[PDB]
Amino acid sequence: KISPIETVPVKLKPGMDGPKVKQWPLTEEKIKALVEICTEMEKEGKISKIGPENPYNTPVFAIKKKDSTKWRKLVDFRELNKRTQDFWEVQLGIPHPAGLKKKKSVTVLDVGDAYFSVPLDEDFRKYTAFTIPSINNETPGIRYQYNVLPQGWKGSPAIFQSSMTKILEPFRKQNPDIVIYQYMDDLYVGSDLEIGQHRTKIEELRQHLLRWGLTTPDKKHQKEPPFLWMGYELHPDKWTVQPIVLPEKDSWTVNDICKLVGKLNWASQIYPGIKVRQLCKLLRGTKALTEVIPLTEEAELELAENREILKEPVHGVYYDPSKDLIAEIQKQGQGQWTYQIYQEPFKNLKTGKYARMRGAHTNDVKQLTEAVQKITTESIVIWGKTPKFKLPIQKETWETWWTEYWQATWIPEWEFVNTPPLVKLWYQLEKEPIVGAETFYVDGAANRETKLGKAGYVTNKGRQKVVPLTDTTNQKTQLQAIYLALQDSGLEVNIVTDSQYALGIIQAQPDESESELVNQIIEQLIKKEKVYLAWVPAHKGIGGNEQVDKLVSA
Amino acid sequence: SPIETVPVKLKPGMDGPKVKQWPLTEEKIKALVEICTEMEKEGKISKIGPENPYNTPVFAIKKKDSTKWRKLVDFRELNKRTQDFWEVQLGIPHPAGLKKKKSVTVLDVGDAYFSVPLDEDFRKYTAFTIPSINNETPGIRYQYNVLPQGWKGSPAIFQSSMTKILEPFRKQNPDIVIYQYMDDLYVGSDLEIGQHRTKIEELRQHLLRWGLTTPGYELHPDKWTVQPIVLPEKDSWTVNDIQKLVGKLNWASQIYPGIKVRQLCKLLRGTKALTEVIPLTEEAELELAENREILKEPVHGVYYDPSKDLIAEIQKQGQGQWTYQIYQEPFKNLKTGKYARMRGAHTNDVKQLTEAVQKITTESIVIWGKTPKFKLPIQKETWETWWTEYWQATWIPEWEFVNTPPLVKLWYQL
DNA sequence: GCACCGGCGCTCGAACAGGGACTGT
DNA sequence: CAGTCCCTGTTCGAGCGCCGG
Ligand SMILES: Cc1cn([C@H]2C[C@H](O)[C@@H](COP(=O)(O)OP(=O)(O)OP(=O)(O)O)O2)c(=O)[nH]c1=O
Ligand SMILES: [Mg+2]
Ligand SMILES: [Mg+2]
Ligand SMILES: [Mg+2]
Ligand SMILES: [Mg+2]
Repeated sequence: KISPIETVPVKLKPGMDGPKVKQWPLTEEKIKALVEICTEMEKEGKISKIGPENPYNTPVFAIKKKDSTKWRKLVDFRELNKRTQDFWEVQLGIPHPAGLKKKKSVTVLDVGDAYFSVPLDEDFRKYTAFTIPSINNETPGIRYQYNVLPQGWKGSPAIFQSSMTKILEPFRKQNPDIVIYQYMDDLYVGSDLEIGQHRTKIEELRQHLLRWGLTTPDKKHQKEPPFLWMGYELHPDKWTVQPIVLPEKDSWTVNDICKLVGKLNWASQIYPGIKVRQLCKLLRGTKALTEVIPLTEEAELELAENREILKEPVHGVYYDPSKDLIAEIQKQGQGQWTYQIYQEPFKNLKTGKYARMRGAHTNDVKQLTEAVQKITTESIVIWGKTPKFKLPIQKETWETWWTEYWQATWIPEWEFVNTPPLVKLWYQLEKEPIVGAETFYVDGAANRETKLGKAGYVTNKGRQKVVPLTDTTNQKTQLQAIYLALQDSGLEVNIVTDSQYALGIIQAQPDESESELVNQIIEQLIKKEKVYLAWVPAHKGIGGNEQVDKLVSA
Repeated sequence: SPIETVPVKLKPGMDGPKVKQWPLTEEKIKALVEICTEMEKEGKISKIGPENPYNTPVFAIKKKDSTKWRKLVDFRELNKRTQDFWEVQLGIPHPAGLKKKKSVTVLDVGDAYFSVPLDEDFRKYTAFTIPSINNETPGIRYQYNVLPQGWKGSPAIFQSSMTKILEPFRKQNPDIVIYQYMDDLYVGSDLEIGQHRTKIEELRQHLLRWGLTTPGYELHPDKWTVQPIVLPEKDSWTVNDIQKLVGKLNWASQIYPGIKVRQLCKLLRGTKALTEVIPLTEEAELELAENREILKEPVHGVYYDPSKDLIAEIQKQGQGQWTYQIYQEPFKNLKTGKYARMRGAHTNDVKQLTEAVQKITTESIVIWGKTPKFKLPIQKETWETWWTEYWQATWIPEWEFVNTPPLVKLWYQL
């Protein structure tokens, strides 16, 4: 059975012809195993034998399936894919079980031989020609082209999903209360009907699908509470992820740290507390995927800490739209955040992690804000709404931030949760200059050809200091001079610079940075009581600034 | 509905829009599904497959004095891609008169496009996709059959018919100006506040009469006016005061080249403490007031250039105040201005930003007949996340984001 | 001696921008 | 004064992995 659904008209990119690429020699195991697949499809009319009138050829191969025994015929259309028209991908995302609502009866079905049950545009079938070589290569092997949707072509998923939607459109009209989560050929059909009456619609749905060419073999989850759908295990009350085995090995390659972070990230979905930043640091400095990398100390601690979160069963409850949505955030380490979306106290829906280091010089607030956004965005995707937030920041800290910042900022409806480590502003520069504090005029230059430089200050009281610098830049020197003015000063200072760059960094009140120089200038500002920073135009006659400019010139 | 459609081209060198559909809230996906199921039954839009490689995002907004949702499409891209069609081939003339008017009412005449059919060879370019809450099903793709609301090419094609409908009203009201910008119709008069309102009422009737529905509000052009850069007036000046002043002046000199700072810098000789009071000299006092004089009379040599793009920078001043500047080539401003907090709305910096954006754009349409490219004082993600919650316009302007700290407490403030 | 599409993470490099110096007629 | 170099900061897409089919 092949679907009687109308074909999606396909075209090749203007001016280009189809593929004339040769078939590569394969394994005897695979060739023998591919003749069976091709004989089954010919008698079923899925592929068609072609004579000398088809100049096209593309290589085929086969991969083993997830539960073995049976093979999967693949075609390397990397070439046709190039010559084929662009599509518009109709799959917009992956459905999340935290988004599923509590149903009285569920049955998840999979449609066997999916793509090999949907027609291919009669005109386009020519370029999908392939060749199965013989057992020992005698004369020509059997040719064959496709009459159905091939596994490995750019157009195939989008066409299938679209073809699956037109197939389930009539059944849904007649059954509006039935929720059919369709992802490719995997249909999670769930209803509020009684078990006997549910099982009947499923047989109506099954028969409906078979009239359409789509078979459902007896490897369809009936009423088995541990339902394996989308890499999850769904129980009627709660859901969990499928077994996640994190591999233990003595020597690690870079390909392995990629595999571990990816696994860890997948598991961040519901295991709260996952940290990857230090493990991710091992992917830094490009290098080969085959090359061995030593696991550093701070990364050994993290993998051990993550191993501890993983040997414990955790579940997430399903969604209740009559109850509202709550999201809560915690600070992990530096630049790392964890959140969890729930509706009731210990009953989580989904958990998460935000670890992106956007910018060279940020702060906790700035980071909490982009964390809030990451959630809001993905919450709208799963539940179609924004949640109420429980955030580790004071209403007054936030208020001082937004009213004083130059960018427009906003966080939705939120409440202050007193769970340390709290998010706060570690300093606040003065609006007006401090009376009874020493005034430090600072500048610092550098020669771009010798990479050397000087940095210093001059004060109102007569104090002075310049320092030589090794492999500096013009910007680093101006930053060095703020650092100096801060070391050699009291609890209350007044620093006046001619650098936009530097002042700009500091005005944004950073509490972390990628630059060590900037990190210690922060450490200093926290140690102060009152600091007033100001700016002045460079080569003007500003007495104070002019004096330091001369000093740093040699 | 069938007659004769206009052949619409795309410039040979540019490809149609291919934009990803961003996530939508449940309250508005439901709204879009209903509007789309209606619009399909009526025959305005049609269902298409994935063989159409194009997309343009859709969403919904809720207008002021409306509880009904409106289907908005972000055609910004297709507009850029069909500008020869709407600016060159079928331009819509801009009158310099409505700037000089007393009151201007805006009318949403966008409803009229749904009667006129779109060229077959172009319907493909107007494709969009409704998402599904928690990705239950793949997105449902559609495309326009009629003229779309949001495309700058719709009013261009409708010009033919729009001018016919408007001629008998203009023949007997030659004093009234009507400009058409997208789904809207700007109607201005030098009449009384009450008599304006009724002429608008007659106009509504006139259109409703010609088959077009149109389901203090109105703008007052001459009540906006350009606000200057101003220097503070202190009784006694400190070292810090003079330095901040010298800063302002130094950047201001990039606009007005005649501003001198010399004698103010002469008062700042030697390393003084920031809070030490410096009295003003005879020549310093003359340069102060003389500089203030140059900031009293605006910059000469500011001419609009209809080929060049309009640019606008906004500054958040805090406490609900927001300043803007519109220029074409830097330091050469065409218009500058403030933006005060509206009475009754809750304080949200983004609502205020979006509101400000919309105001400035409307002013830019009314004054130049084009929309500006905005240099927004907000981080990208922050905006992309909440702007559609506060949007009430039928058009959407171009924008980019910028992070630039206020070094000299912005020339614009107090 | 190995296919496709989607979502997410993470890092890298390309491309680009703005400021301050430099240089140069 | 103007191009021009460098620094520094961005944004985009590429590439790899994870998961799904
Ligand atoms: C996992 C996978 C899926 N697919 C597409 C094509 C398949 O027709 C479709 C469904 O995959 P599966 O349902 O996993 O395979 P299938 O339906 O063809 O056959 P069966 O049920 O007998 O396992 O997903 C690929 O193209 N490649 C892959 O590696
Ligand atoms: Mg299957
Ligand atoms: Mg399947
Ligand atoms: Mg200097
Ligand atoms: Mg210098």
